Amino acid sequence: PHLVIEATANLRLETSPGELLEQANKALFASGQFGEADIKSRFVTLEAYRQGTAAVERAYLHACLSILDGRDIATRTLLGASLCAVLAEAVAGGGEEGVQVSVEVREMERLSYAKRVV
Amino acid sequence: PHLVIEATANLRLETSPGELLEQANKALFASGQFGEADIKSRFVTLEAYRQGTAAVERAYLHACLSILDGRDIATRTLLGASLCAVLAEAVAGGGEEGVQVSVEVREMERLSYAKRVV
Amino acid sequence: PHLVIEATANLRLETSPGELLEQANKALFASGQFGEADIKSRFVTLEAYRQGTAVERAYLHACLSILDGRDIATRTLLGASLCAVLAEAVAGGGEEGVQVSVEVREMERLSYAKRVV
Amino acid sequence: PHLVIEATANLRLETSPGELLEQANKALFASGQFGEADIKSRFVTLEAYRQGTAVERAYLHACLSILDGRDIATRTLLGASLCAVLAEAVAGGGEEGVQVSVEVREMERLSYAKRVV
Amino acid sequence: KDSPIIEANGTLDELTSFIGEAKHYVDEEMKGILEEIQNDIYKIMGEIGSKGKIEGISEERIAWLLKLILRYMEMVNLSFVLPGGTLESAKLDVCRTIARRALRKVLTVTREFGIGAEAAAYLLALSDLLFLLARVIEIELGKKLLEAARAGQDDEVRILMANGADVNAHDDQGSTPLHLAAWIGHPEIVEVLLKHGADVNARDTDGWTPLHLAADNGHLEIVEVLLKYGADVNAQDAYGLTPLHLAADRGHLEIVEVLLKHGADVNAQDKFGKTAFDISIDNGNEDLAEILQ
Amino acid sequence: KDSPIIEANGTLDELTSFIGEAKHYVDEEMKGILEEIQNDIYKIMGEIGSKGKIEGISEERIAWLLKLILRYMEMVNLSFVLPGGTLESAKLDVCRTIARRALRKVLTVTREFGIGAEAAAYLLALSDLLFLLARVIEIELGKKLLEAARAGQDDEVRILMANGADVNAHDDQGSTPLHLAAWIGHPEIVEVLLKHGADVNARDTDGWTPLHLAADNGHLEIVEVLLKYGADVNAQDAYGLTPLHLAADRGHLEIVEVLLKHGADVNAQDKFGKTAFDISIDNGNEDLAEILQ
Repeated sequence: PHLVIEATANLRLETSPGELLEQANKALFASGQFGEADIKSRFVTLEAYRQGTAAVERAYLHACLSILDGRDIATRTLLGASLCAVLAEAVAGGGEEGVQVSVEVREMERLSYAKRVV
Repeated sequence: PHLVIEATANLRLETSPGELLEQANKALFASGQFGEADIKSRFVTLEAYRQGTAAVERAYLHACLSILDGRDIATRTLLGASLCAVLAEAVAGGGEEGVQVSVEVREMERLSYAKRVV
Repeated sequence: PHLVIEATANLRLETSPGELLEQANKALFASGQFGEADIKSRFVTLEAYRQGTAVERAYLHACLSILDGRDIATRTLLGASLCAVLAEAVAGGGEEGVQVSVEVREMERLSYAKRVV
Repeated sequence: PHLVIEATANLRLETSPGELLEQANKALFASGQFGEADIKSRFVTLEAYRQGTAVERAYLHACLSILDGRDIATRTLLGASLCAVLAEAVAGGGEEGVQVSVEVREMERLSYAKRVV
Repeated sequence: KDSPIIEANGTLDELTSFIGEAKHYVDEEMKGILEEIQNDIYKIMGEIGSKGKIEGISEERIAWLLKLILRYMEMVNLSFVLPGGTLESAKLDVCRTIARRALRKVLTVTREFGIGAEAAAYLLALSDLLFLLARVIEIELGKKLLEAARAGQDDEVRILMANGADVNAHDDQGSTPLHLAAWIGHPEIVEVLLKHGADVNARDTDGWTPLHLAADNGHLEIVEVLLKYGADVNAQDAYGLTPLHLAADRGHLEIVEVLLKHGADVNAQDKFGKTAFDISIDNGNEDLAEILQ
Repeated sequence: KDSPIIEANGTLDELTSFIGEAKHYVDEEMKGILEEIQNDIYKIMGEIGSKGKIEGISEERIAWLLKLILRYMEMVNLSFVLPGGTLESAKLDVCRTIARRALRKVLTVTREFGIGAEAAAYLLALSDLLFLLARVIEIELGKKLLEAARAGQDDEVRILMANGADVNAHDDQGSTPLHLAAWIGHPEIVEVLLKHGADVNARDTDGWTPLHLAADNGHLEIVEVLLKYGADVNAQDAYGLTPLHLAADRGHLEIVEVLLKHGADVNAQDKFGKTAFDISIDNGNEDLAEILQ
């Protein structure tokens, strides 16, 4: 699976981007759904961003988990909640108000999926 | 909702990335579909890019709007058209020809979607 | 079509990201599924990444986004085509084999917006 | 497969029952439907029999039992094939023409039991 | 034994049978390629017939097709043409259409059973390769007809077109078998090509028609023939020259006479400003100047 | 006029056309057989098109196929082969696959209309007969290539192989066209067969390769060629003899020299315990014993 975590530049974490990615990968592996070596995650800092239309400064954290199709709703729902726990705990602050943390889980088409090892 | 705007480095805008994101958020809020504080957008400049295979200088501008499912085709279509108009106006030029401006609108699975507030 | 290629910073290519994008666009155009001028790709180097939890590891993943209307054979062939091109472009990275993968997804045509400025 | 051949005692054969069974097994194997070692046939002479109610009459009938999974053409062809072998094996018997017939039936595969001792 | 499975296998069986025929009309390279394809088709049938229980063709087989496609793709530079330009290419076009029917059957199985997607992609790539192979064959007969015309072999020329070679094929320089006969000086070849639809006014990369070639090189008999079949006596090349300006400058008076009889304009100016008459004057050719005025 | 009926008839009609083509590529016997089949297919269409109102083929027609099948079945002794080994057999493989498509259509009609079961059995047997007939043709081209090699005709062998003959076909004795060229003594042939893929180390029923044959029969030129294309200079037959043991025992010194230069082991023992050197000693051959030690 592939996980992307995006945070606003003004968002303060309790840990490094690397530690968050490691914790996220552990949370994913602990599901029993994934092989350890197959979990690929990356973290991006957002420098050009806007939340809403008001002048208030805001911070946010968003992730999307990409998996091959075949898992049910409870699994996808639990994976989302699981990552949210990991992400939310890593947030120290940022902006003038509470930080929104969200996770999507989406499915890739298995049939058209291509993979090689080099 | 989440909006991503990607522009080639050789693409010239009439306004700053910030102004475009603000205008984009206003365009989304004006739809009546969204809470003001929930609209989260970011802008990315692309440094490594190619359009086509011909040795011609080209610039492009693309956005993808991600929303939770539940809106009809007219709404998604209008949202796309709305953003494309905003983005198109912000384009000054780039490359040796016309600049392609496009917008995708996609739906996120509501049932598996997870959110936290820190 | 919109193609995004993401590689770990520790991943070594045989060619430059630019050359890879050109090859990818050629692979797409050679499918006969696309207009030449419409094929838009970008490449990104990942600086903050982890693979697994235990190790020096590199990876390469691409996502091809197309308007809906193509069948399974077409999407499957497009994925395999790109994966072959990308896989061959990998010179190394990490202390073990490099995973190279491609996904193909469809965009909703009806809500799709486009203009040329 | 299991093939049974029953003939009236007054029925005259061109060859011995043994030859008939070997030819029958070859005819079955030639279908390409069966393993050589799988084909089991036996021949029986009927000593107590009547045909009709009015006469010296002979008859020859076989029943082929196979596991289900074959189509109509296969079962039909197997029957016709066996009838050809069987018909040619008849030299006479009774005071009239000899009826030669073959039925093909299917055994339920799921409940079928087999071992080799 | 669900019908989609049986029909897919049956159609693939039909496909490899036609391929088995086609490989007897192709060269050694294509023959070997088709045999590997027959092996892949068999491999695919193993997967389909077993409902995905048996592994089918590998991604390397798809890439194998793609490499061949990339090779032959750069050899093909299509206008639209009708299937079966040559007897040999017809065999491949037939295989192509069967392969497409095979694809539809296998794709149906994939949609209903969730297996064979790689095989379907393979068959899709196969159809593309088969298309190219047919076109390459037609291009190659084209090149052999060009060779015949350049060599001056009147029988080869008739034979090549009888077997499907395009009389309007052209080399990298834009010259068709008709330009080649006009330049070299083989009237019999010029004639049979015109007879079977060669474009008497085709332009090469220098803007020249077969008439410019014949007029410039003193080929009087060919000039007459080209005009009979509708050559544009006043066709201008890239620089504005007509076959008359070329015949004039070379001093080919008998050709000048023929050109003028068919409406050649002695007063036409090229892009430099020179007319055929002014040229006879610049070269000091008193007799030509008499013919051109 | 229900579709299953129309499609069954149309497909059988399509089948007859391919048969009509194929019978122009076969000998008089198979031609006559195919014509009888065309009549049967027409007879079958009569039954289907009339929904069983018109009688179809009789049981004698099914038996008629079966007799031909039994005859040709003993001529066919399959490894797996690709469809269309020869141009001629390809034509029948095409008819075979079409016949199977015809069968599927008729089976559909039978299930829905309750008619044509005998016709379906006939068509099933037909596809089996067509398979065999195609294989027999390939076997026969095989046999003609064996003859060509035995005769020593370099043109025949190229022609037979060009038309699809199996370069590795063999006779009842296991000898391939390559063994025949090595045994008879035609250097031109042993070379062209190797060139077209003959297995240089194929074994006949005595365990012999073409090199064993050449070494034993004094064919010096043949030995040189076989080794160049990868013959196993130390291959042992059923009795443990190498080509060196055979050349030594026959006193063929020039061959012994060639074999030794390519790594033949003079100290190898056959199953009796004899080495090539000990043999030169047993025969009192002072010159052979020298080259072997």
